[PDB]
Amino acid sequence: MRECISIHVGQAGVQIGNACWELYCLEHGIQPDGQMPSDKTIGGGDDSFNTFFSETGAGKHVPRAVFVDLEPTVIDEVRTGTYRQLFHPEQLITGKEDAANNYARGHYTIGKEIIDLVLDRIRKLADQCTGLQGFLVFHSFGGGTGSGFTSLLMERLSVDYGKKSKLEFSIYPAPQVSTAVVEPYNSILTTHTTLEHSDCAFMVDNEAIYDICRRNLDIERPTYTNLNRLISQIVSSITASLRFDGALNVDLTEFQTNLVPYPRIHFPLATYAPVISAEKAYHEQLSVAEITNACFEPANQMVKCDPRHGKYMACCLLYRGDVVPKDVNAAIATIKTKRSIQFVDWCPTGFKVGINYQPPTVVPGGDLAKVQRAVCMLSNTTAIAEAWARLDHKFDLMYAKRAFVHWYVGEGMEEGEFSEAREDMAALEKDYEEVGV
Amino acid sequence: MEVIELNKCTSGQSFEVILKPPSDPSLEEIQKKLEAAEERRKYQEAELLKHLAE
Amino acid sequence: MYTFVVRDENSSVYAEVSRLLLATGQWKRLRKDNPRFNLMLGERNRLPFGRLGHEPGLVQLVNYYRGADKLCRKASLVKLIKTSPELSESCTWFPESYVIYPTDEREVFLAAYNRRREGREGNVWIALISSEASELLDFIDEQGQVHVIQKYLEKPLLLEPGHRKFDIRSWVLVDHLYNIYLYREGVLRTSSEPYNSANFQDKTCHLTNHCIQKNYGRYEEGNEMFFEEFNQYLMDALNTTLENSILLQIKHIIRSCLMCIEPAISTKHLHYQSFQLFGFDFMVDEELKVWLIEVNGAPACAQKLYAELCQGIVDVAISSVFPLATSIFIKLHH
Amino acid sequence: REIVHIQAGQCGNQIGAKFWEVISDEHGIDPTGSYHGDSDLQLERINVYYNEATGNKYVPRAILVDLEPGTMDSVRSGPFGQIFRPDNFVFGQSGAGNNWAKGHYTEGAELVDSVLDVVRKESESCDCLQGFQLTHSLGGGTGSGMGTLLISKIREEYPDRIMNTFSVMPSPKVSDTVVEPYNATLSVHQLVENTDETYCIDNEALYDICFRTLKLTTPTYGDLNHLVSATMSGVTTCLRFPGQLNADLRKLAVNMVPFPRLHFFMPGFAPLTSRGSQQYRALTVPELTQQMFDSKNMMAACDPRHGRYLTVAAIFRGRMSMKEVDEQMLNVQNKNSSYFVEWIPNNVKTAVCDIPPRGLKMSATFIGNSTAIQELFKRISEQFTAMFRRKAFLHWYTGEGMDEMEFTEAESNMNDLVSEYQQYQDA
Ligand SMILES: Nc1nc2c(ncn2[C@@H]2O[C@H](COP(=O)(O)OP(=O)(O)OP(=O)(O)O)[C@@H](O)[C@H]2O)c(=O)[nH]1
Ligand SMILES: Nc1ncnc2c1ncn2[C@@H]1O[C@H](COP(=O)(O)OP(=O)(O)CP(=O)(O)O)[C@@H](O)[C@H]1O
Ligand SMILES: COc1cc([C@@H]2c3cc4c(cc3[C@@H](O)[C@H]3COC(=O)[C@H]23)OCO4)cc(OC)c1O
Ligand SMILES: Nc1nc2c(ncn2[C@@H]2O[C@H](COP(=O)(O)OP(=O)(O)O)[C@@H](O)[C@H]2O)c(=O)[nH]1
Ligand SMILES: [Ca+2]
Ligand SMILES: [Mg+2]
Ligand SMILES: [Mg+2]
Repeated sequence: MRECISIHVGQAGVQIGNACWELYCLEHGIQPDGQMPSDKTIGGGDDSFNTFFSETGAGKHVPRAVFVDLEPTVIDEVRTGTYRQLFHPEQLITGKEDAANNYARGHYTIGKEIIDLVLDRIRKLADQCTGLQGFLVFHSFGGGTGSGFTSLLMERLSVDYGKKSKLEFSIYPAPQVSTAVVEPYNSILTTHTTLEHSDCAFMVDNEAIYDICRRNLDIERPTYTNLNRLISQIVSSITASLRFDGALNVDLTEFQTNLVPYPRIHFPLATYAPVISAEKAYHEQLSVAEITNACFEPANQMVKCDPRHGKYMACCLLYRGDVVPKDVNAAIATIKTKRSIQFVDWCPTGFKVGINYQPPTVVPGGDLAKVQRAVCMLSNTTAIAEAWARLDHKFDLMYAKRAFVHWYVGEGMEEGEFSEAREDMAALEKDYEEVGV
Repeated sequence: MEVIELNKCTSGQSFEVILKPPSDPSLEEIQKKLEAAEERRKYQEAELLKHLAE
Repeated sequence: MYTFVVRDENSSVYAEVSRLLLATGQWKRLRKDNPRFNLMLGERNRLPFGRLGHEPGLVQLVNYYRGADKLCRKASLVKLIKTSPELSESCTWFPESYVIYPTDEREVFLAAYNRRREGREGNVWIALISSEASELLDFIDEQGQVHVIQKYLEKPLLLEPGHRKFDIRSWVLVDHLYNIYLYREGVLRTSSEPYNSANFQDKTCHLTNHCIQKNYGRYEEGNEMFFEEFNQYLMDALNTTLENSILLQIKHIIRSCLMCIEPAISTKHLHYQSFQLFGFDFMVDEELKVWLIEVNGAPACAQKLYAELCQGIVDVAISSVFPLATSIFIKLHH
Repeated sequence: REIVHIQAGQCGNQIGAKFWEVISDEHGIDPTGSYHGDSDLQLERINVYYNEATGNKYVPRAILVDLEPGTMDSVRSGPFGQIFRPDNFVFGQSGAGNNWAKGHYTEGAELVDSVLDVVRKESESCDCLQGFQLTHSLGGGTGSGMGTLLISKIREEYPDRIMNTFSVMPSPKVSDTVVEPYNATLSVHQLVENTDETYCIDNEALYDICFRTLKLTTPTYGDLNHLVSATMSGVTTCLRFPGQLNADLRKLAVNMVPFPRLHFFMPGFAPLTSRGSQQYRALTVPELTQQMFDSKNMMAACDPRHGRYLTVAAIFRGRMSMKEVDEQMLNVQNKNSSYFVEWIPNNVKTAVCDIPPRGLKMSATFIGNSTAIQELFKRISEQFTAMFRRKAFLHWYTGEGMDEMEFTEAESNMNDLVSEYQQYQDA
């Protein structure tokens, strides 16, 4: 058994972390006080769920996770939340003042006065690991903390944990739920600095999650709660292989192996189905073929784009519930003859499939209905680059006039880093082009 | 068509299906970047307090 | 009050469309780089489809289908027909063609060139037009770009009086629901100089482009015969109609080509929607058998038909999505 | 994140006292300083403006300043006069006689250190001071002269704290003296340099609204302040209450100010109402949106169609369909996209608060960084030049040690500020 440490940075990271670890507890039958009855190895053990939970002699199961935010507001609700007993104080780090939606303020200014503390609190978890795999880092692109401090952290982890992998769960900015006009700056800036320090990053466009919550859950105005409880289901699907018995994606290295042939291009597109409303009176349960066919519908993707006009480098299907290989292969065969699925010439056209007979757990009183079978497709398609194009365009519009640049320069950053980051993004868009067309 | 690497267990099972075959900076440098930016902040604040002194 | 933008100034068709829209007093034109638009009359190259459908509170529409270049490029059209079971190699309305790269399927082309020579039948091809394979391969490598070799229809239908060659242009509109609308008015781009069977060097009676011809304007105005006259000629000279002898095949080829690529370009469940005007070029042999020549993704219209067609586009492609405060199209059902 | 309030001069103290009167009611605080509300939404972020004492007494973190005791005595005998910490009353006796030089160089310099001692005392109590907000006029002597002096000295001692200001602009329509253009031009020169955020509260606008819209035949300073306290309550809403987004004075500056000097905002409000006269009909969301963007609702006498919006922040107060708010706000931008700069994507952000202001079921406050604001400064510049070309009334200033060159510099910098706003109107 090898351990995984989850790091939640900024508001988005923390609040999503709350959604995930809440869901994790329900899936593993762990109670808010950290007690797990089904665990007969009291005080320890090397089970699959121990990848995410360490154990105390008192029989408490605590998340191998750290929460960090340059503002105490959000994490303070974790300290007093329902799962307050779950974490211990040393896991919840808070600053005095936030990065004010400023990458440079979160990275250079305030980042410098707390980075050593965080790494120390992280080192305290790593010391409790027998064989640390790596880290799962949850954050946002738009936030000053989520963008600024994350990149700095990712840089140091590559120094202190050179042999360890590092996966990302990043929130791509969307105007429907924006918190700043300069989020495009923070997004480009953090991507550039983090790119070489990330092995596999799962982007989630809030725009995509927002419309899914409106279209399928009939929520007129999705709250962060509505967005997070849905994202947590996706994260759960991706991390289930690390928390349960299986042979597919059993460790972090296998993510890069199965989804990331080219290092820089490490942004797999996620597609989840089905999303059904809890207060939907009458629902006809969907079949393996129906849910699998929905994995190729752009309306179900974590990022809105068109895989048809791109090329696949890899593709994983992660089922949960009543599913058997026979029905899966039958579904794939049908879909292949109906949809456009082009793989790059230097990759085999196929699908790595993972099934967990336990259907997807739902938060009691949540917005999601229980289903008999669900699926999450992780496809590394060059079509995701449309998101970079969108973002880089918004970046170019503002930077041409050097708007808002003075706020960053005032924090000790150089105006050159803007162009340096944008150039790296220009190279990234090209790498996607060469592979895609 | 071709199903391979079938691995079954109690929790579930996994496999692979093929339809068609194919055809870092150091700690020194980091501390240097953070301190360099801190100097620029100090210089800016000094110019301000010098301007305010006038 | 809807809004739109223009990013293709050279578009004679949509220059008229933008004019008609403003004339309704319910459409407001914006600058090129204004993202807050309902409609986009995009450019021909590097159209940013990636930035469409990401504006909250805006239903966005564009006058182009992403991936439709696979049908509107000669090298792509051949590949599309040969690799698509729906069309297949056995399809009878497309001339025998091959893709050739300069120094690919060159070896395959010569295998068929032998049957024509070792059969003593018609063996003339086109990229220039020649009966010698060596003269053609030497021409492609001397140009630079990728060219397509295609069987030349040595026995074309010839208009009388004149003994003239011609090609038919059909304007098709595909809306956001992928309804295929054939414009009832087509046009014959005719040659004024009589077709010469022996001398292929003279490319003025072999090629029927409106630019090359411009005996221009001897028989009809501007080397353009419309359907009413051509229909009358067929009745008088061949005892048949345009509908029967030709138009059925045209409606079949058009319906076939677009149904083929529908799953690859359809914007049914997308975040943005697409429509597009196409220009199909057809060729008719002496046995009244229609052949597909090529498809134009950015077609121009005939002067007489601009007013009616452009108005038509607004009605079924634009106003259908953005309604305001008998039909000139033939719906090819499927 | 505590905010330290300062109010200087006659105008500054009268709008400042009215401000605390209004929001105290919104937070359920009585003149005694005791809480008597019904919602916990009132106390969740009340620390931003109020200090807490034993027995759960809430004291404004405000500092009252003036060079004459006249106006401050009226405050202390006013409705919520007793709520203010009596030690925060710092005043002189000589006044400033509507002279910028007196407030900035001679009379005010003699009192400024006393004020900064109170500022320091409050600041040291703050868990994490985010900045200061100042209320004052620019046409007078104290609030205009000494106010800008305080700002300069506050920046010196707290250079990494935000400086916000509610600056009342002078107008001949509502004039005390003829030297108001001088005092204003001198003050704007300071505000361009030493503030991150300035709400331009133009008296010309406040008069036109009372006269034209509210049909008040002869408006008073009381009528003008009903509009000010309504605007001040509105813009500070997302600072005082918890919500989807929670605002602070720094995040405010970052997203509203694309360039450091261009930080002069146009406040707006809807529905426009006069004192006493209650309205029975609540406005529909489409009406709140249309009105708040209308020039007739702007607190700065500027035609927004004569310029382009760099950034916009809107706050809707009351119980309403936040979906409908979203649609209407998006409808405005989509209908009039020409008046929003294209080189700042998504420069309009909206927020909603459940608690409405007193006397209204729902309202909408507007904050716009428009290039049309140049019309305001160009107006002051013309009135300035008309006298300065003859050196009229300049002896009041030169008698206090000032030189003509200092006027020429202030004039030049404001004309620059105008041209800068003009630069991005044609981008
Ligand atoms: N899906 C989702 N997105 C969120 C959530 N919270 C914030 N965001 C997004 O995060 C982006 C801004 O980053 P934040 O996380 O809010 O800011 P931060 O990381 O705390 O950094 P600071 O500026 O220092 O506060 C916005 O675009 C939001 O849409 C959340 O709970 N769920
Ligand atoms: N394989 C063939 N057999 C007989 N004629 C052919 C032919 N290929 C091309 N042509 C003749 O080709 C002339 C010019 O080529 P084509 O029509 O494809 O124009 P481009 O100029 O090639 C397309 P367009 O001008 O419509 O944009 C055709 O209009 C017709 O005169
Ligand atoms: C107390 O005053 C307020 C301040 C803010 C600002 C603000 C202003 C913008 C913008 C984004 C943001 C965003 O980054 C906010 C986060 O928190 C803030 O302070 C910020 O785009 C153009 O104009 C917003 C308010 O409501 C909408 C408000 O009422
Ligand atoms: N809105 C408003 N403006 C005022 C008020 N009192 C004075 N003013 C304006 O401020 C200017 C006079 O400045 P004043 O405040 O009297 O100077 P000070 O007291 O010495 O700082 C004039 O242009 C007035 O229009 C007031 O109560 N409300
Ligand atoms: Ca155990
Ligand atoms: Mg934050
Ligand atoms: Mg006065």
